[PDB]
Parts: sequence; C-alpha cells; structure tokens
Amino acid sequence: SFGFTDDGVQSSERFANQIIRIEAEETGDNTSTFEGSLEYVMVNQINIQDAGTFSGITPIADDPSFIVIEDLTDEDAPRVNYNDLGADGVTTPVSDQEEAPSHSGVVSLNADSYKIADTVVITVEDLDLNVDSDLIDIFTVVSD
Amino acid sequence: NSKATDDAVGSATTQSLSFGELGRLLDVTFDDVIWSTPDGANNTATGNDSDTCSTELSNAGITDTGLGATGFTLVETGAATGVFVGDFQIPSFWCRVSDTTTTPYTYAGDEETTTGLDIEVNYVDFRDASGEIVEVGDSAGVRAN
Repeated sequence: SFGFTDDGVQSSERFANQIIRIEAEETGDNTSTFEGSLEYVMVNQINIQDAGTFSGITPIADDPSFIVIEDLTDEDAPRVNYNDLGADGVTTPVSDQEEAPSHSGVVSLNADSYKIADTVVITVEDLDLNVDSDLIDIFTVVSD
Repeated sequence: NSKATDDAVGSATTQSLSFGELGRLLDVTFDDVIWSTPDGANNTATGNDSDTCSTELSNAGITDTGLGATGFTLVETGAATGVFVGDFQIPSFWCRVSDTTTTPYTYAGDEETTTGLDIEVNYVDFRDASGEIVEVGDSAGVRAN
C-alpha cells in the first residue's frame, strides 16, 4: 500500500508498506561472495499522484528498488536483514542500514537583468528529483 | 543416560578406575557443576511450582539445554597440527544437577540464570610429560549489565 491521508503534511499521515527481497549472485565459482544492489525513488508531488511510480519498482530481483515516502535516518534508516547459521551452530542474523536523506532544493536564474528576446535559463538543484540512474529525468508543462 | 560419562567429551564405553572415569576427556561446568540436559528418569522434580526443569527451559525458548545439545565437538585445526578447537554459545538459563553420584543424574526442579556464575573447562591428559594421568583446566566469569 502507498499514499498519504488528508493534507499529508504530518508524518503520522504518510504511509508506505512493502517488503523487498534481494536475489544476490555468486561472484565466482568457489567465491562465497554474493553481489546485489539497491536503489530507491524519493516521492515528489508529481509521481505521488500516479499509480505508475509505485507499480514501476521491482520488489524481487538481484537489483530491487523500493519507495521512500519521507526522509529516513537514525532508527528509521532502511536496513537489510540476513538470517544466518553461525560457526558456533546458533542462528544469529546479520544486518546493515544506510540513511536515505532528503535535500533542500534551490532554483536560480542565470542573469539579474534581461532585455527583450534574451535567452533566460532556469536551473533547479534538487537531488531528490532524480528518480532513475539510467535515464535522463524530464518534467514538462501542463496544457489543460 | 545409562553411563557415568554423560554430556561430556569422550566415549560411551567406560570403566571405573582409581584416577576416575576412563571414558572422560573434557567437560564444561557452571559453578563447579556439570552442564547437562535434564533428561532420563531422575528429571521429575518440579521445584517451587508444578513444572519440571526440562519443560521450564523449553518455555524460555532455550535449545542449548547442555553441552551435548549445542553440537560441541573438538576438531583438529590441521591433519597433523595437534591443536583441537571447539565452540558454543552461552545460554540465558540452565538446570543444576542436584546429585552427581547417581546414574542418570538427578536434576533440580527450577531453572537458574547463568549470569554471575563462573564457567570452567576440564581436560584429562591420559599421558603428561612423564606418562601419568593428570587433569588441567581454565576458568572465566559470565557477566551481565
């Protein structure tokens, strides 16, 4: 399940329920090392309204992806768990976590004064707007 | 459960001799008492309540009931290294042996925490530097925070 309730302004009002499984691959023939990747898409005001963004993730793969509804740090940082049988014979899980911060966006205009028929260039430095690492991300103007 | 060498590293085949028991090579103790699972015919004591020590441990989710149940073995590091290593994990609860002079052992009726008790290992050398039987050991303390 994915979405928000009411305004979605309060943290208690945003929700994202999902489980992700990593099918890691052995590096060599006799190398006990198993390799995988993770990637996440931070939600923005545009993709949150589209069911495409939530159905777009791959929940089970060697390279899964998952949704982040808000900044996840400290106790809420995403963590991967691996149940393990130790050399002492007792089952003891091993885990790692990494924080998924959000970024403050800035918008700028290249010049302080323009003249008629001057090119005006707009740039937005928000890291959270990158939703795919393979493709160029594009935002377009609405005509309705 | 029918032999004096129960829950110890050695052999089920055994004999009673002057120096001690012939089938015993190594064992582990909490508070100078053999760490053994509550099994056999002498494990019917319930203690304060009406629950026997064996089911008392099971309700706490403990499977490491004694040294024999951890799968502890002594394994030589190499083919001819002469160094043997084993390992296991300290449990939260254990069941004390009331009387060691009976076979099987008689177990208490109530589980006890391992915290604040010393842990020891005892090795019996059938052949020391002169070719005589001697027992040697090491100790350590279990703590809590």
